[PDB]
Amino acid sequence: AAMADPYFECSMNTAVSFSGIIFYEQSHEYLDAEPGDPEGPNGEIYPARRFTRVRRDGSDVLILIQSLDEYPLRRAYEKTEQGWRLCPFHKP
Repeated sequence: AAMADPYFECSMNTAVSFSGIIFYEQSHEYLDAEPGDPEGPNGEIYPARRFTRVRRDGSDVLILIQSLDEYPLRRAYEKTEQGWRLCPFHKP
């Protein structure tokens, strides 16, 4: 037996679950992009939501979830040092 549990992984092994994102979408709509948000590969501007997450070590991180037509139809970034950094998608 396996259990589906896809996730996006930010630094410090900070996982944002794909399943939790789907639940969130049922009750919150994506909002207009804010200036400086990552664009698409041909300059597309994507709707998104952003939120704060407390990490295992007690620090906080700002996470951006964009809605787009690329599989798996969401992508995630964390605000860094120094600009946005991708939180790659993983399917265990």
